Amino acid sequence: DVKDTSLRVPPGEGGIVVRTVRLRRGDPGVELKPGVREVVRVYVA
Amino acid sequence: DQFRVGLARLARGVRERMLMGSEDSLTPAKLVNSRPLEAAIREFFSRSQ
Amino acid sequence: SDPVRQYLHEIGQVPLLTLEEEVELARKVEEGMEAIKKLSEITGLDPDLIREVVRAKILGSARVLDPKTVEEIDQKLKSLPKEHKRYLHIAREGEAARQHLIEANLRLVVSIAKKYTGRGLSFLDLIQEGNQGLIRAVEKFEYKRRFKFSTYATWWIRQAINRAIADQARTIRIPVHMVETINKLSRTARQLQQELGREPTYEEIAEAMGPGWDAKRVEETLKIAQEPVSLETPIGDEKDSFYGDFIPDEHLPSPVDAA
Amino acid sequence: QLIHKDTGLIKEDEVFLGHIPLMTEDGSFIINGADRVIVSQIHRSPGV
DNA sequence: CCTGCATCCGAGAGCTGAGGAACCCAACCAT
DNA sequence: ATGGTTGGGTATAATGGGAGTCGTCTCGGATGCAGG
Repeated sequence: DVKDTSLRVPPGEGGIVVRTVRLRRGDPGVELKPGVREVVRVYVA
Repeated sequence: DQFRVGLARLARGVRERMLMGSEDSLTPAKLVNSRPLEAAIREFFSRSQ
Repeated sequence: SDPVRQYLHEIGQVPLLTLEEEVELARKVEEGMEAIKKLSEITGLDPDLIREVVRAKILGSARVLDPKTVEEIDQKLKSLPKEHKRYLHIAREGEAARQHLIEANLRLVVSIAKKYTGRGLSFLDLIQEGNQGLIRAVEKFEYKRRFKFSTYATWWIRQAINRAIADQARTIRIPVHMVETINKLSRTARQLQQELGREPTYEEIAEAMGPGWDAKRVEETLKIAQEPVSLETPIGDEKDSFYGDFIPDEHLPSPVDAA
Repeated sequence: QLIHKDTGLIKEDEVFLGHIPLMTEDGSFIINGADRVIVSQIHRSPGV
């Protein structure tokens, strides 16, 4: 009873993944908007 | 200028707290409410053209 | 234009009261209510219906139950031999006194309501809700206790204004108790920030609130307290882009799905 | 400092007024994690 | 009585692309 | 049958607001006032 909502590369983009950042609730200095559990960022070169 | 606008709002709040409150037991920390000053500074640095 | 100055002018066009007039009017209202209940017992009808018809006759033809039935009952009241038309007279006098008392005390409402601006209700809405509270206070006042009318009326005016603010300030209605919970949470967080030198965390707010409060409950309460944003919020320096221009529709099937 | 007009009692306290953004070495600001510049404005000078 | 002439108000001002502040108590319907 | 939500009440006395906006240029009509 789950469905795909994954993040994908938009048309005309791409490259090499150089970095990833994961911010979770409770980490020092992290201010996530209410309701958000975690944030994942990917840097592609 | 934005700091002055926020400080004026804070002064208005402090005056209302002075008038509504009791003069017998009062300390500066209870009267001063810094929410308008922070609001003004955020407004300037986030939404000013 | 500027309806605030207009209303203030209409308000100041009525003179204030002295203690003699105020106590006289309050006594007249009380005797009018007693006369109304005595008349209801004599005629056997409901106190509410008789009060409504007497008020209709006092206010006159200007204020638009129908003329047939009110005239019928008003003539039935004229059918009383004696010592009962007297009760009718005191009822009418008490209703006139009620009107005069409300009109004279309308200025206290404005004085009280001027301190609740900037909380999601405009000044004139606050004034009107304060007027409703004032009418309540006139209804419930008791002059025997030798208390000035403003002392009792201020409580009811404040109650009306606060209930109106908690009822009509948000696009999504939130129950009154949980509005008080939100306000208490905001006050607690503000004092915690003042003492801590930085924004508190959810755990500290939960600890400061007391028993039965944890970080998840604080998070949910802060989540529901978010106000909706405008679909017409401008985006960019030019007046050509709005917020709602970026929000797609997910309900209607796409051509691909239909095919 | 809170002073009584008639009594003359004095109560002094240090109040936390909030935060003020700091300008970096090169002359920009970090607002919500983004780099920003405040642009100078030109306007009619006050006077007669 | 007529006429013209200051005065005031309201509606205009190119296209495309990108951009983000009281509290308490008591009862009553919903589920 | 339990929280969730709604209504009523608080009694010294209190009785007319506040942010603001001044760097547009034109045009066409509606309108009130000057003259004869």
